[PDB]
Amino acid sequence: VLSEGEWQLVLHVWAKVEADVAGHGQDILIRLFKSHPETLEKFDRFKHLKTEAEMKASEDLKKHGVTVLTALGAILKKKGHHEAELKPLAQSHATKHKIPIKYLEFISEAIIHVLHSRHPGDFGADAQGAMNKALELFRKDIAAKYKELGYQG
Ligand SMILES: [C-]#N
Repeated sequence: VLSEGEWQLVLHVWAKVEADVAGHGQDILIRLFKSHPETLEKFDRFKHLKTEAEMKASEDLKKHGVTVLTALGAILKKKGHHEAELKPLAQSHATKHKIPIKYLEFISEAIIHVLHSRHPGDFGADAQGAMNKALELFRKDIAAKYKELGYQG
C-alpha cells in the first residue's frame, strides 16, 4: 500500500508526462525495444523497424505509445483501486499476446529511465522510489490476474 504522500509524488511526476504523452510514449517504447529487442518481436506490426530513426518515424508506433501511456495513467490515477482496469489488460497481455511478467519489469525500467532523463529536477530519489513502488504494485496485481487466467508469469 502506497501512502497518500507517495501517490502525490507519483501523480506530480505523471503530470509532467501528460504535457506530452506522445513524446514520452515514443521515448519509453524506443528505449524498451533498444535495451531488450526481444520485446519488439512481440509486436507483429513493429517487428520490421530496424533502427531508432525508423521507430521515431513510425506514426503507428507514436499512436501506440499514446494508447499505452493513456492506459497506464488511468491506472495510476486510481491510486491502487485499479481492479476493473487491470482485468482487460491482464487478459489481452496474458492470453492474446503472451507477455511474461519479465517484460513488464523491462518496460517499468524504461519508464523510470525516461522520467529520469527528461525530468531530473522533479525525479529525485524519493519520487523515483514512489514511482517504483507504484509500478511494483501494478506488476504484483497484474501477476495475480495472470495466475487466475491460467498464464502464471
Ligand atoms: C503495450 N505496449
